[PDB]
Amino acid sequence: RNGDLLLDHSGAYVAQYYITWNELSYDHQGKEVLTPKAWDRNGQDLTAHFTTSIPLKGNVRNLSVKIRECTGLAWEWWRTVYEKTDLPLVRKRTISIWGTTLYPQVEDKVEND
Repeated sequence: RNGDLLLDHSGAYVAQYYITWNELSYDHQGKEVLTPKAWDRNGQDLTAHFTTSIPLKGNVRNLSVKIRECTGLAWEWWRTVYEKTDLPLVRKRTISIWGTTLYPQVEDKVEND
């Protein structure tokens, strides 16, 4: 079950993503293994306008998407703008964020029709 995770950041604030998942695999004895995987830009400070597409394989399990907005300097405050765990692996999911620092907004769009 191929899938794509599209992210769009148009908000007037610094955002951070934390996207992790497991890949299902079988060893030379053929029993189950879940391999932790993560987006390479996890924890990176991102500012508008930013877009990306993350390809997700059919053996992907335990998809977790965490989106935070940040503030402060040397040390940062954060509050969660979006957070879902064990997201259904669908054909195409688009998560878009926008708005202001004090009023961040988010849309999660699923397409698996």
